[PDB]
Amino acid sequence: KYQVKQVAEISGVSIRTLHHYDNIELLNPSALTDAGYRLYSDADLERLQQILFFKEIGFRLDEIKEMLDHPNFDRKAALQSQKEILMKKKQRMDEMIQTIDRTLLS
Amino acid sequence: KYQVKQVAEISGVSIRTLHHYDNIELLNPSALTDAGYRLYSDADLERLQQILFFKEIGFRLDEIKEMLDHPNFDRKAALQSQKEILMKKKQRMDEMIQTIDRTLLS
Repeated sequence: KYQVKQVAEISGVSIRTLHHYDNIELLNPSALTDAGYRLYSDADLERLQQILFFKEIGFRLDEIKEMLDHPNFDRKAALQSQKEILMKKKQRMDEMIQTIDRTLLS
Repeated sequence: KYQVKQVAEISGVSIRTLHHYDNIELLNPSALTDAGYRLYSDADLERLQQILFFKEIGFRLDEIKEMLDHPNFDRKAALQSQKEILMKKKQRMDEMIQTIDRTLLS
């Protein structure tokens, strides 16, 4: 029911980006207009939403492609897994910063 | 005075890695043996050291290539700049984590 331009509007996601999704089979248009323009369902938006969220959380376009279709996917698990990844990525920054403060004492 | 294999030993940096450095003009051997083997000075190690440090701090091989040769380079500035970059990279993680905790309440 929604043309590419409508969703890019609704979501705030770029057309260019949205195209890229279609291209990597990450998010594909459900229908097609009679002139050949791509059409999107609400279930389609329902997916764009998952995408934007995993993306917000820290996932790369590719690992998101996986998660989405996989059967009995474990959300709680993934999120709890990510939270740990982030916690390590953070502590690592903290170390780098410390190292800089130590050096910056001369 | 030091052959590739010696430094890879002294530094703990891989030969493969060290080679890559020579290849991107990041760190180049001073001399050459009579058979054509690459030789490194101490000033050369003196550089490998700067490299390993900027690398530890968070710099990519390329931005390090710059810093090294540039004339009146401002260390204090760079480090203070990096510390900020890191501080933002950190706060960003923190947000992502928060977002996950919020979601993980259902």
